Amino acid sequence: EKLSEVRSRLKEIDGRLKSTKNEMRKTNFRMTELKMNVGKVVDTGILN
Amino acid sequence: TKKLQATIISTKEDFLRSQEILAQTHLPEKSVFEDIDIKRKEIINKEG
Repeated sequence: EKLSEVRSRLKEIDGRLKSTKNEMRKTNFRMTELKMNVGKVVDTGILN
Repeated sequence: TKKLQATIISTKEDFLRSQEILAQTHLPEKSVFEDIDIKRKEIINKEG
């Protein structure tokens, strides 16, 4: 039961780790969106 | 009218000069979009 309490603490921090992994994957998606935006066709030639 | 005839003669000379400049093709690279896609793949791979 001591082991159960400490491993439930472990699962809590794992869900916190999973939440951090979800945040990091969202940041990776956002940086992928940024690099997608950098490499986009430019339609300013007619404007110039 | 004489002034506009002189101006249109000058415009015809400018058009002939423009045609002489157009004799130089200065063709855009055939694979600019392909190079843009290649560098987008390269940056995505580098960030990955």
